[PDB]
Amino acid sequence: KKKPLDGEYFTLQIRGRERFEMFRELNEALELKDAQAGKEPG
Amino acid sequence: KKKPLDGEYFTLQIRGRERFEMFRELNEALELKDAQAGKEPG
Amino acid sequence: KKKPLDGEYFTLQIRGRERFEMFRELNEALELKDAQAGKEPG
Amino acid sequence: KKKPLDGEYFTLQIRGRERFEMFRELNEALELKDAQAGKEPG
Repeated sequence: KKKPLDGEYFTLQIRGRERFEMFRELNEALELKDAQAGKEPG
Repeated sequence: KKKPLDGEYFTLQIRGRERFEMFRELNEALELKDAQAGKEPG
Repeated sequence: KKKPLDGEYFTLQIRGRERFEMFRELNEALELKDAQAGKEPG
Repeated sequence: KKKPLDGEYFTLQIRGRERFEMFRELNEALELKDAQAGKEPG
């Protein structure tokens, strides 16, 4: 949990509530793979 | 240009710069179709 | 409508019906912008 | 690995090679979360 200084952070306005939940999902999806991507080679 | 009170607006933090540009594109893409979607039936 | 030889075409299997409709939308969204992107400068 | 009869499968044509790799990524991303989604509650 050290250094939240990973990639520069940004913000984006998303109109619509249903659309928001959709983007949030794809966002967490990529973040999920990125978590297993930094997984040292077994 | 009257009433910016369309769908409720929201905000989302997106880590990574390359990823940001990507999401912005899909966002403008949907907004683009939405613009021609509200096009009265010729 | 000449030369369908634009970018090489590909195919992707998408599990789930609700998910399919979602991807199709983003696909048409980009294709929509691409149509106005090749719009000569007024 | 029993019953590949999960959600009905579909197919989508994606023009452009760079765009294809992009969609494939989001596809695997959702499939990745779906894998941990069916994870029994610890």
